[PDB]
Formats: sequence, C-alpha cells, structure tokens
Amino acid sequence: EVQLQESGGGLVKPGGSLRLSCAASGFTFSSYSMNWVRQAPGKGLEWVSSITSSSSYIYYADSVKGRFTISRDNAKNSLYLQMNSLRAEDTAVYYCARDPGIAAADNHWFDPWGQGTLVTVSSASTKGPSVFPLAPSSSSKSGGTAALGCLVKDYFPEPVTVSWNSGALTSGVHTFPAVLQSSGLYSLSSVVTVPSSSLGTQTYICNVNHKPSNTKVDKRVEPK
Amino acid sequence: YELTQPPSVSVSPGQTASITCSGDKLGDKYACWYQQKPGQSPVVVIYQDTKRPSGIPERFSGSNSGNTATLTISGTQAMDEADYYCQAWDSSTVVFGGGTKLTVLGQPKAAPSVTLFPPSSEELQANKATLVCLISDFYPGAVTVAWKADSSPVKAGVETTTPSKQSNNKYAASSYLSLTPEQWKSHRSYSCQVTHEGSTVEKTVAPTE
Repeated sequence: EVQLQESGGGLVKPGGSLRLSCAASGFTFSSYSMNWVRQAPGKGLEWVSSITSSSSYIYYADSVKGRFTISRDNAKNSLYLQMNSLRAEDTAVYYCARDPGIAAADNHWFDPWGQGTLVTVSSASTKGPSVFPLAPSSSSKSGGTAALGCLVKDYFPEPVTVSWNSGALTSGVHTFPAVLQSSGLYSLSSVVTVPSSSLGTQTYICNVNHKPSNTKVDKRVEPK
Repeated sequence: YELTQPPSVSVSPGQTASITCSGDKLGDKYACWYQQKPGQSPVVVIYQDTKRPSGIPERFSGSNSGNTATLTISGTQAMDEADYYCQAWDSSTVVFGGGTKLTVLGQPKAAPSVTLFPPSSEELQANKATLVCLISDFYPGAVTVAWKADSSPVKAGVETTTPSKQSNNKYAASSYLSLTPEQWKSHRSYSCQVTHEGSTVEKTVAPTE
C-alpha cells in the first residue's frame, strides 16, 4: 500500500565507499522511525541501523559501528546510509524498512520493506580457472562404479562449460552449479560415475572452457 | 541476544505447519514474523505476537507463550512455501532468527548422497588445498553443512552453495573448504557433515590416504 525505493547500490572495491538512499511514498516520511537491514546472498536478515524521525536516537549493529552512518532528510523524504571501509563481508542486498510501531510501548515491526539494492564489494577481475583432478573413489557412489571429477577453481566471470572425453561421455555426469566465494571468484566441480573396472583401461578427461578469459583446459583424471 | 528457529520445516499440503522461535524472556517481548519468497523482499505476516496484517490470509496465526513464539499455518498451501523469519527487539537492537525454510511437500522426502574429495597432489604442489563436498538427490532442498578438522569445528574457509533444483526435481549443493597445505597435513582427517531432516551423513578423508 505504501512504498520505499532504495538506490545507490553497485560494485565497489574493498576499502571503498558508497552512499545508499531511500525515498518514501504514500506516507509522511517525517512521522516514522526508519531502518536499514541487509541480507547476504543465500543468508538471513541482519539489521544494520535505525534512526528516529527527529534523528535524536540512532543505533547501529556492532558489525558496522565506526564504518556506516545513518541519516535522513525529512524535507526530501529520504533516508541515507553512508558506507565506508567496505569489506567483502558487507556484500548484501540492503533494504530500507519503516517501523510504524509505538516506541513508547517498545512495540515495533517493519512494514513496508523496500525492494532492496545490491551492494557488491569485490575486486575480482577476469581470471581463468585452475583445474585440478578429483581422483576416482568408490566409497560413496558404488555398486561396481567409481566417482571421479574435476575441480574448476577460482575463475571470473561466469560461465564455464565442462564436458567429458570431448562430449562422448555423458551418462553419469553431474556438473554442479558454481559457488560464488567471499573472494568474489567462482568455483565449480563436475563428477562422472564410471565402471570401476574401466579405471585401468579408459582415460578420462574433463574439457573445461572459460571463454571470458580465453582459457581451455583438458585435464586427465588418473587413478591414485 | 539470539532467537533460535529450526532451519527447515516440511508439511504435506493441507496439513498444519508450526514454526517455532525461542528466545530468553521472549514472553516479555513482542514477536513479529516475516515471509520471504525467492527473489522478493520480506513481508510482515504477524506482528505484536498475534496480530495479522490486513491482506494476510486467516490461516496464518501467531502466539507467544512459554518464551517461544510460534507461527502456525493451517491448511498449508503450495504458495506458503517460503522462508520465515521471527524478530524481536532487545534494548534498541533488532534481532532476527536465523530463518526457517518451509517446504510444502510435492513428493516424498529424499535423503542426500554425499561424496568428499581430498585436495589433489597437484593442488598441494601449487601450495594450495581444497576439499570438495558434493551433495545430491535430496528433498526438501535444505541442508546443513559443517566441516570438521579432526573432531573440531572449522572456523574459516568454508564456501557452500544454496541448493539448486536438479532435472529430477530433487536438490543438489556443494561445499568447499580451503586450507593451507600445512593445515591439511597437520590433521589426522577432515570431515564434511551433512544434516538433512534431522539425519546426518559424515564423510571423512585423511592425508595418509
């Protein structure tokens, strides 16, 4: 029914600075306490800071003390968050949220929330992967078979493609979605399950292609 | 101050889902509940322990007794599948629970298969070490992954994906532990522990093969 709209998010290097703003519509901005909340990708909600309409009561989470500053301009219907000395740990979607509760009764809640603005703190640049063999084992996927694979480590940006034996080996192949690491680089793994009797006779090669860095690796995966 | 929620609750369609949130003296505090669906902002579904915002369906209700706040969804529907967060104030600090993924079961539960790979000798020669824990074919799509150095927790170096949907509608995830060569060689073993629906699978690898 009423709306908050955040802006200012983007890509910033570690140690850099960024200023977020939030504009209100549908309610009188100057009548309410306002809050910032953030959420790292795949993680939970973490309150950042609060400010009363008068700006006379201001609170911060310990994780941002000394680095972030909350402020508001009631005449411009805007909330701000100045973010200094940014770290990779600060990568998150940042939400504006109104507290329409009763401060005197310590009866608070957040309604509405903005759509959020994404802050990415990263100095990653184009990087080709290191490719490492994952030597076969029959301890977890067996019954006459062995699992082997390739680790495609620390590349940027997406995507990478993986095939096995130039694409002639397809059954039993499981390529896992990449993880985005706190370093800002991606890693992924691809595994294939093969007959354990073939481990001595059949060569297995993972074909890794990373077009953004113009890198290709053909990694032989030999038994130990 | 913390609020503790179960990481995941699962319910058959039409059954009652109950999500709990425990906190010290939580009976003295007003509890709030938020629903968050993938790619969207949170929305308040309960505030002031029991009050339901207008537009929230009547099958949602809240309570706060015995120092646990409970979100109850009767006749749970597929559209109720989401993450739910409880929230309370502690001396001007705003505290959220860790979140509960509610799955409305569209198929029977499936236990994960777990494969753990040690660092390759090649990577160790490159003065690096990565352990790879691959988790597949589980449903609902919620797991807890914990790494162990010998029998002790790991304090840093873990990177775990959110579960993603496979072709067969089960879920997969992966976890990576980055170590120094000295850390790898100076422990008897490392372990990947995967917990799913209250059951745990633990795989262990050692430098001495």
